[PDB]
Amino acid sequence: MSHQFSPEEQAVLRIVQANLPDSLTPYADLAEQAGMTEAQVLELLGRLKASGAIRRFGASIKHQKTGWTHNAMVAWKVTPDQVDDCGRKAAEHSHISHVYYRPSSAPDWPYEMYTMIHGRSEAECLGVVEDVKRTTSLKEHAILRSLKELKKTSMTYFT
Amino acid sequence: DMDSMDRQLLDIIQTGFPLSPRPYAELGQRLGLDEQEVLDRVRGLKARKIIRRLGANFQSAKLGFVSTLCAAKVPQDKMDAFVAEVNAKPGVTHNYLREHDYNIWFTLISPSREETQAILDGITQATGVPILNLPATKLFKIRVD
Repeated sequence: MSHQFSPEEQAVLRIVQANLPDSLTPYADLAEQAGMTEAQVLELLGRLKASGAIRRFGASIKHQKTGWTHNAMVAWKVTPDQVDDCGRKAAEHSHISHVYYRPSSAPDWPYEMYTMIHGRSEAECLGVVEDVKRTTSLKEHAILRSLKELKKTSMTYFT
Repeated sequence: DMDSMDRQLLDIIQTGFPLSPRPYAELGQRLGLDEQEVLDRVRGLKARKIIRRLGANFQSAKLGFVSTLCAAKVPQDKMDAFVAEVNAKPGVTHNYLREHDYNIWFTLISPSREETQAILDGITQATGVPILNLPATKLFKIRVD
């Protein structure tokens, strides 16, 4: 972090990565806690918002069903000429949020295209898997059913 | 669960809580509310937990961090020690037991591809278990709510 941000700026970012101070005047509170002027606090956040480094400065809210219920990570074989078309045609499905291509040259892990599938039931999530086979050239796959969630944590970027 | 003023407020402050000296006043000006009522409302929505957090959300890549997905074939006899070494890492934010020969799958974020590999190499040296480092080179479309 010290190559991109002064110590005072990192002090700001450490506070805001959790919560804004709870007053009418949070940016003046940030300035007194960190080394700096309220105007410098606002320039710093303003700069990172503008650049995209801060994706959102604001309220994260509950509900809005973050995927009705029930997730499904499935990995598919795919040749280089198929990647972009399959990735695109796969991503078009309403129940598929995103598709990654993660190359692999492990002989016993030949799957490279990952479709993150959303559902209600088992056989819905697997129904989406049949949907992918009829609407893309993807065929061979491995369902990596989650058995146990071992860690679930948010990243701390400013320490 | 709340009034139309609260939905207007949230619509504003999920796009962006204002960067100005008196943010509640700016919001009050825009919503037709006095400054203190907008703070009162924010504080109530946080305490009813409809607002989970009010603060910054960062784009990792733009802060110079890289992310990957890791996978291993973990024998029953190494499971406990493996899982503990993996969960010990602050840059591991997801770790899952999954139904496949490759039965341990985790994400790992760090400042660089080299730091990430050194982390993975240390895990393997501690547990004797090799790990596949599987970074994404293409993403096809991503959404949240």
